Amino acid sequence: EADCGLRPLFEKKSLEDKTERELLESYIDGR
Amino acid sequence: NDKYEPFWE
Amino acid sequence: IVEGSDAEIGMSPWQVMLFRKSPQELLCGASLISDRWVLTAAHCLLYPPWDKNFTENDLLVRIGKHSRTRYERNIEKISMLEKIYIHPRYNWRENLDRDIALMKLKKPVAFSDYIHPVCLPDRETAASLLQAGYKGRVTGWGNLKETWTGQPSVLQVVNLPIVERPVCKDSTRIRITDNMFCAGYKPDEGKRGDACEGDSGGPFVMKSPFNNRWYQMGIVSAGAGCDRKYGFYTHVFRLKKWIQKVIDQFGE
Ligand SMILES: *[C@@H]1O[C@H](CO)[C@@H](O)[C@H](O)[C@H]1NC(C)=O
Repeated sequence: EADCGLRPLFEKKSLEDKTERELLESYIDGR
Repeated sequence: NDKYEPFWE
Repeated sequence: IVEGSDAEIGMSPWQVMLFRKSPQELLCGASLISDRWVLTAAHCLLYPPWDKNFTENDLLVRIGKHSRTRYERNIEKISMLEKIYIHPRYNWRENLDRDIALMKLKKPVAFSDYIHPVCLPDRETAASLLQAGYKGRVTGWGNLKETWTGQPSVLQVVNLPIVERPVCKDSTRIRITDNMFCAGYKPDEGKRGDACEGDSGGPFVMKSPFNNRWYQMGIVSAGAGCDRKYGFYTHVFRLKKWIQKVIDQFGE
């Protein structure tokens, strides 16, 4: 809790994983 | 089989 | 997981491995929601039809793992179980309705680059994200191909879209309740990718564009997995009040 959902080697380093964008594109539609 | 490496402490 | 891929290091820091003490083997997946509480599927623990009724002493939880079989020393963390809490209305006779359970660890676990709690959704987040077509993520050490009647070397990840309730309803003979939802691509799409039985109890996460955080929207209840149809997930937000009741009454 409080700090939940923020990955140390990713969100906290301002780095993205190889597929999280697939997710975001599904909420918007990536074209 | 299918062994898992021993562990713990 | 079927049609997924090797998860990056620390890509799913909340991923937990339900480990059967003896015989030593992967029981199910699970998730870390706080330093002392692990969330999983109830059917992984309780299922009388096959007289499955694991007690705290029959299991261990391994946190921060990647490799499925290696003892990742100074990385993973093994914890014992203080108590198990199966939802009181878990329907195993009918359709795994309320297929959920809570496990309180004996001692709190310290977070690391590999160990970190996932968030539980609130009302808005559930409203914003739980829409047909939007995609969530699934991870686990479950099988890779159709059970010929196979196992992965490292944690597997795969993204799947939520299916419209009706479409899902018409896809099975099972009475899908409002405490579950479905995910998976259409059988024609040929674009497979799913969770198998070994992945049950694992998390279905979604990244919120509002705060950049990962939320667990569901628990793998019955993936259309390594089967020859859509996967079924427990609706975490619908069961949120129970979760908090348990954690509030029990736990320090
Ligand atoms: C599981 O076994 C425990 C420990 O023996 C017992 O108290 C409980 O009745 C069993 N669970 C169910 C509801 O089958």
